[PDB]
Amino acid sequence: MLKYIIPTIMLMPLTWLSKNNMIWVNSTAHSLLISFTSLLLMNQFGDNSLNFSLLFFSDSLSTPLLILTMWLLPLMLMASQHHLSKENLTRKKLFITMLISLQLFLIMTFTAMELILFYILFEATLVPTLIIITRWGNQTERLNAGLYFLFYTLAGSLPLLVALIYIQNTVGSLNFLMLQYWVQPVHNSWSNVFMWLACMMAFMVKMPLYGLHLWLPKAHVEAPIAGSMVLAAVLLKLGGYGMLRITLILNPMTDFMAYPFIMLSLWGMIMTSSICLRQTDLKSLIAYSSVSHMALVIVAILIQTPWSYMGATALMIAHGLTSSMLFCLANSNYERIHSRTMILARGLQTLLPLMATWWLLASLTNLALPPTINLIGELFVVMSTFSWSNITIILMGVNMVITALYSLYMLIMTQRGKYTYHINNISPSFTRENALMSLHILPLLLLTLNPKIILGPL
Amino acid sequence: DIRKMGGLFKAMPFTTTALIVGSLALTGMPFLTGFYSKDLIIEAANTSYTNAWALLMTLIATSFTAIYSTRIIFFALLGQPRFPTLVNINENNPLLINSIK
Amino acid sequence: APPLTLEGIKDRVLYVLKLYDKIDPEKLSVNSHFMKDLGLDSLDQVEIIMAMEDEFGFEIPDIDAEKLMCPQEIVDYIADKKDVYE
Amino acid sequence: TTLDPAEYDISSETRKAQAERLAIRSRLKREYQLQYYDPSRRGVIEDPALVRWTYARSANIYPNFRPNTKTSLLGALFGIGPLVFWYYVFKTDRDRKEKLIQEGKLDRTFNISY
Amino acid sequence: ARRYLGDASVEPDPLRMPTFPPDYGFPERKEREMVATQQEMNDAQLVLQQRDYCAHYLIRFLKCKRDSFPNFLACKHERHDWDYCEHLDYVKRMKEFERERRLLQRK
Amino acid sequence: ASHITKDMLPGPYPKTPEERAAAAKKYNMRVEDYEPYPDDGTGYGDYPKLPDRSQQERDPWYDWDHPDLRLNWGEPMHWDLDMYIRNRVDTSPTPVNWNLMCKHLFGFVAFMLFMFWVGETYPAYQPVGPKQYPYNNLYLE
Amino acid sequence: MELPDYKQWKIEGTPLETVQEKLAARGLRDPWGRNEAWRYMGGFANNVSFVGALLKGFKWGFAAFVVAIGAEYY
Amino acid sequence: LTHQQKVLRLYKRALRHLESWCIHRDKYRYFACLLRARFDEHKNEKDMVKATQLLREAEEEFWHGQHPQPYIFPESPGGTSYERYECYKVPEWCLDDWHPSEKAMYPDYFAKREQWKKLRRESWEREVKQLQEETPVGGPRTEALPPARKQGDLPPLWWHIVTRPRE
Amino acid sequence: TPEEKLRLQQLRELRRRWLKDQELSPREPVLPPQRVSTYRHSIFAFTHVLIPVWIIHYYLKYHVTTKPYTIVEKKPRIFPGDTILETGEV
Amino acid sequence: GGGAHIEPRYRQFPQLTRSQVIQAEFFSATMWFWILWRFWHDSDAVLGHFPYPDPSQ
Repeated sequence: MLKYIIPTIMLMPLTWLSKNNMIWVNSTAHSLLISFTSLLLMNQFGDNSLNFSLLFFSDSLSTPLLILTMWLLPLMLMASQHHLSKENLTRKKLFITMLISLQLFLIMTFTAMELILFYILFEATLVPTLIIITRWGNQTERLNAGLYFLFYTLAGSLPLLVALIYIQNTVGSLNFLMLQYWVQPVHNSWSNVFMWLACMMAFMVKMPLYGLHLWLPKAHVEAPIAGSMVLAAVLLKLGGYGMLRITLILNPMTDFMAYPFIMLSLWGMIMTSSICLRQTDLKSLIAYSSVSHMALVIVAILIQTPWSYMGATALMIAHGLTSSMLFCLANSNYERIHSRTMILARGLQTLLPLMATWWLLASLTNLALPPTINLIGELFVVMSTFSWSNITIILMGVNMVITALYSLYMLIMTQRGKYTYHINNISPSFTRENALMSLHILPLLLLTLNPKIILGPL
Repeated sequence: DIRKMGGLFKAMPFTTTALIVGSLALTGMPFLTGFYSKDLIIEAANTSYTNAWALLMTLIATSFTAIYSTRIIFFALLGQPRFPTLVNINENNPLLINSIK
Repeated sequence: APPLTLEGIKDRVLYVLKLYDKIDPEKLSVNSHFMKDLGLDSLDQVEIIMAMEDEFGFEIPDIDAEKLMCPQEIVDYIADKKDVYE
Repeated sequence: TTLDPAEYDISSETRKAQAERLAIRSRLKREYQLQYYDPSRRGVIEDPALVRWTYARSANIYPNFRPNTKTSLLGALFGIGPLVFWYYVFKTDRDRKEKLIQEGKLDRTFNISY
Repeated sequence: ARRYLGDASVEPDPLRMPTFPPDYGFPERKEREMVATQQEMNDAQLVLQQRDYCAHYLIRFLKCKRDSFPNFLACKHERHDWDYCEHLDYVKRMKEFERERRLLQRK
Repeated sequence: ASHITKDMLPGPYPKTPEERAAAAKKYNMRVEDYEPYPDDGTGYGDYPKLPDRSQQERDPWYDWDHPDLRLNWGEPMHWDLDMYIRNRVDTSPTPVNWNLMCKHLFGFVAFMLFMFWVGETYPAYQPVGPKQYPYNNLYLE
Repeated sequence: MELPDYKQWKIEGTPLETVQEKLAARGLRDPWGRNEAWRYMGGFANNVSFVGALLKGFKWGFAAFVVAIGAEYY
Repeated sequence: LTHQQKVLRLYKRALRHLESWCIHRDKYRYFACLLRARFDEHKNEKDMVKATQLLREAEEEFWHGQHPQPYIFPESPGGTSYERYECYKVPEWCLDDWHPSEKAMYPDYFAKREQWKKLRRESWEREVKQLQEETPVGGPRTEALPPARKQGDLPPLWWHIVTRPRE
Repeated sequence: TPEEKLRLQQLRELRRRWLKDQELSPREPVLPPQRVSTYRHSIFAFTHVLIPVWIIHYYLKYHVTTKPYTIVEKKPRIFPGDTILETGEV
Repeated sequence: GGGAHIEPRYRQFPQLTRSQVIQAEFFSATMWFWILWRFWHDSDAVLGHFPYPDPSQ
């Protein structure tokens, strides 16, 4: 509620209004504080969900999901600091403003009270993200990532507004989710498929199916300095949750056609992870993880029958961190050596000993050792999706193999002798290198102690 | 390598007694430790519906249990000493002998 | 940890080379130039490194055969391999 | 099996005119060490074979591509093909399993989960 | 499997024995061979294939076992005679390939 | 910031001697059989002119091989052809193409028939006919 | 420190090194003779063979067998 | 490889795979001259095709009779505990990033290092430019004049000359 | 080959010259620096085991009857030494 | 360095400590004494013998 948007918009002139170089520490100081407010009135119910205003129930829903969104902001200025210190302050004042200008809508969205505040705010980004990709790129291939990032996201999300304005005047008012207490079903026709297909395909083009992901590595391979907005674009994607607000209801009873979204993404899950093994560019190698065990949720959501939402929620915020943090490693190791080519960096682990245990705990949580959230987020997937049909144990059982050769080959490539020609790579990871790389593995594993705070209603 | 080993006694009095005890024990347990382990099997479950192949198959494996042992015994503990000169061997090792015993 | 010096390598190499009855043990040791005791083209150079491997025992690289003219040359670089004298 | 791999072949004396196959490389390791030994460098080396290793691999194909040879229309045997198959496997199940859930009861009554 | 009639209580893992479970039995020798008291058979903790013959006998074996705790031996004659109960039973059950051999031959 | 003509262009025959070696010397003389030829089965955009392919296979072999480095560690200046399967592949074994394993893996398959029988020890085989009688045959008492 | 001195072994012994005679029907003969004969002699001529290797004297067996057998003994 | 020395690479390995086949130390030794007999059977004759059948048929009867799991001389191109110790590897030039109070230790050694650099600080003007005089155009194997004609400093300094030790 | 005369015998006075510089241990070359400052050894085993044994049982004595069904311990396995006659021995 | 406490061998066959082997040999008894009770008292099989069930009557 205004408890949140108002201070975080109050942030906005906490920055430029300041002096010279004090700016970074000025806003990083406050931006942490809001996290007390983040929890503050939140983590109330529980049962019979919280709605505190007419057009906002901040998050009740058991999709808390908002606490993270308020984390990643003052993880950027620790992240983004590296080469952004080399241009002017009135531009550096900008890049902190639009970056907030993103953070303000992700608080608006995830609440939205309804469908039609979601959408205009579901499309309300792409103004702030697109401007961070095109400027402050690195290569010159960036200019095409500008377009491809649109012309999909916007391409098929217009058929929403044709459909959601079609519901508003058909049955009552969509003004509120919390009233669905009248919903008739959707039986069949050659019209209703389209309705269901229009109310869906806009979401898929964000969390990729194995088709129409053609943009995802185009934008991430070449993308701002620190992953500065690349950490944010790994929040944006998973935020396609809203399919959890719809497909639970609002055409419940068409599962009839589900199968082309099952067998299409269920054989890609065994697939695009395997086209990730021979990659020669590291920020590509991680970008294809992000498809894979993200695209497993799309077979979690379509199937009804909780024990999937038990396991589908834990995943949106499962790689929400692990897949975040890897883009933070591959950034750092790139500061020192200016190729992103994976081969070139070898013979590390002697020269940066403390950063050894940083790779490991990262690459260990794609392996998903049993105790952490990762498996307890996957093993509620397999338990329901097994009951669907027994044969799902094979493919998604293969996923649990190729992903293990997948991860290690990234670490074990950095255990070798190489002294080779590098006179660079002196800096022994000054604190920010290891400070911002923490505040992930500390908060991540921690939740396993009381992991009832990440769960759906079911 | 099992090549370049030599014989039983060159300053290895105790350790070579550890081999010929254990490496005897694993051979079918005449009175020794596992006398209740490998010995109480082929004499008990061997009366059953067994596939009439494993009986052929397993008991033959029991044979090689000898040549397992005796091979790495006879190249290391038996033949003439063969290995390059300047061999420093010292077995007086409080932090070792304490362990085997 | 085993102590190593430059004397034994002048001795050991002198030693077995003085053990072979094909060589009289009045002959030069540190420098004979070995071309007087190269006879013939083969069966010397690769012949002499057949035994000397039996004591130290590292690999005796191929392209290091042509360094074996000088009897001080063989002992010369064996110091550089095993990390020998200061 | 994989492979011979031809550790001996014909030779001797033909193609002894072939020399300066090393002059190609010997030039560089002279120049490379002429690069690599300098007091003041502190930085990585160009190493073009790597620049031409990725950039002639990742990009620079759809530019080079042509949709012509029917060995490049091969992929219908690869990309779409098994994706139909997995539909054929499933859609029979989820039905064979469904028919029995109606007439006749396969499960027990201590299954609440699901 | 002597009396094949029904079971008042349905408890399987044959908590419903025919009466007491034999190995096979009788057929004639012994028509009623007689074992031990069932009320005490599962009143103690008694595994299956501990319900065969020589239940009365082996219930005593453990009695003394529990008697001298800091001891490695109780009765090596009883454990020997435990065969003399069991060996005598088993050999008495070696006779079922003797009868069926010559009984199922010509007549 | 390599300026012009970074990588392969539209081959695989654009004056074969113009490429290797203009830059990127795969072949010395423009015929080493390293000429930027190996566009075998084209129309697949894969591997254009490419100061590159079918140069032979099965490994860099990682041994003494010591002009300087020459294989997988130490990075000679520029040979690179294709790679990335080379850290999980080596050369010629002692035998050649003998599948005796499918023989031995089927060696027990002979004893599949040994499965259809039983091993019952007592009594012996004693060739019989109608003597078998696993449980009972004739009357009970 | 001069310990590895020559003029020492120069084979006399070693029925395995008597094949110099066996090859004398062709002849080489020994040279180099004493390298493989370095340690061929000395206390390495014994090298206890079969079961006596795994008996190790059979020391306590038939002496300590009745050590417990027996004092009452009825 | 020059046709003369081509038997060496076989003559090196020939007896090598032998010894891993024999067991007794005399067995290797007893077959020495006996199998040594075959080499000089034709000792002096043509270098070309006439004696190429000493190279030609050497292929078979060797590869045939190969792989009795040879003795590998543990620290070497292959086999166990060869490259084993990398946990040190001596990353020469570890002396850069310190933040002294870590530099209090080995003061005599920090004194010595900066004394080595003066050679490599300026040895170049005649060190590099002589390589512009030394190799006229396409020169094969690239070492300088072995002395460098007065004082090499190192010249190959210091990467090959100061390189990393083994422990 | 002769040609290596003038070369690498400089290395013998160069490599072994660096290695010559290398080995140093006078004056305790770990400064350290600053600063200040078996029978019993009877509380080390006590700080080891006797702290937990207290803590762990304080979590039990106050506990076993708290949980409705806690530790599941099995039956006594009674033998005919209490209320019973044998009666065989048969 | 560390110490000289034992010098190596040129194949002069180094000497033992003389408490090395005796202290071990007392564990050559524990196999040869503990093998005592095998045949005393136990035979190749302690069984009882199946008496050929002749009474098919």
